[PDB]
Amino acid sequence: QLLVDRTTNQLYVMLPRPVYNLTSARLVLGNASNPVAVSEELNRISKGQSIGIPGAPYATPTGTPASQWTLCDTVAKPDSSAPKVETSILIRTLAIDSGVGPIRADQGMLVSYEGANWLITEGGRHSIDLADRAVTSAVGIPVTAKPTPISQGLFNALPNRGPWQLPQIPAAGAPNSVGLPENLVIGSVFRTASDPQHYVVLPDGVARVNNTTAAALRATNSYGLMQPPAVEASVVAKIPEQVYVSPLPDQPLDVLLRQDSPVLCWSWQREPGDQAPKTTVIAGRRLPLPANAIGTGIDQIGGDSTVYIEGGQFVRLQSPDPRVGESMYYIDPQGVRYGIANDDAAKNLGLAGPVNAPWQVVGLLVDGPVLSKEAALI
Repeated sequence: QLLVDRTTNQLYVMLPRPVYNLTSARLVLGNASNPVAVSEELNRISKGQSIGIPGAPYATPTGTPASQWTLCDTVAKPDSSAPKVETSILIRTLAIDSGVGPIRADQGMLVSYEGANWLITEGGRHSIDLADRAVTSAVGIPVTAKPTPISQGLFNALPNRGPWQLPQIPAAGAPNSVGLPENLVIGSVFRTASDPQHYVVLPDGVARVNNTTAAALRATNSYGLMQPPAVEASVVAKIPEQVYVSPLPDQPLDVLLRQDSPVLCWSWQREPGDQAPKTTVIAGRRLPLPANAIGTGIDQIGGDSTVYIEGGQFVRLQSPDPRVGESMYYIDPQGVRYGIANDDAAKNLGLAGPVNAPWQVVGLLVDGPVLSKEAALI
């Protein structure tokens, strides 16, 4: 039995005692108890000690589940001695437009993390050794390029999709044993007669190669071979086929500049059915949001993150590590993570149907206490 005080707004739970919060009183009774409007009936009677969790939220008001979970990285000015980064965690439906849209397939950005340069592309990130000057010239990074800083939260979210390093050619500099003209050396490139194709020379044949990789292969070695020589369409068939596993892209990459693109976001959207959440990479002038919501940034007490959440959430997280299972977490409207020990206890708060949220974004939220029946008595 729960009694709401008329003027103090204090809650008393009766079992065989006052309670800090409505969550604490609903957890202990084993049911989502609506409190009676009793004030002289408890103030004139016996009192006790304050039970319940203090760190827990007052109530658990879930709203419509959030469509997108997004990490946003904002760099006010790249041209600085040491630039500052502001992290925004948007747990709401995103607003896309001409100013802030998702990055194109042939588009990327340069970022510096822990004294290393990374190249944030469409689906992830790649380790670029900016000293590999010929490679950066083939990809499209200008000589006047400079990387900017990037958040740890955003860096972990962006999948590492391998470095942009040409694979070493084991018999480099050796003469062509395949029978191709003596000008062609092993570690060289050949062109052929709509769109022409480039081939790289290897010890046991030749392999096809995109323009970015052909450019970089010639610029890193050359071997005195000015311009790629032409080969017929037939002479290449007698020579065997090999596969160069070059990570470089086909079209040269347009490098976004932070002075034009001050916000870099990564976004996760749970999809229906057996689909895999759609992860998009977004860049722009501002945060991907409507103007009306620009003022509601909840600065996190215990974190360098500004939370733009809309209503409470009930979520389930599945980690790929087997030693880590799957966990339910309640997120209040302030954007604070509160773990839930079990299904029975989730039913005592009126929380049903936890939706899937990412570990990438939910891990960055401040972790408050756990909503267990056992943890109330303290």
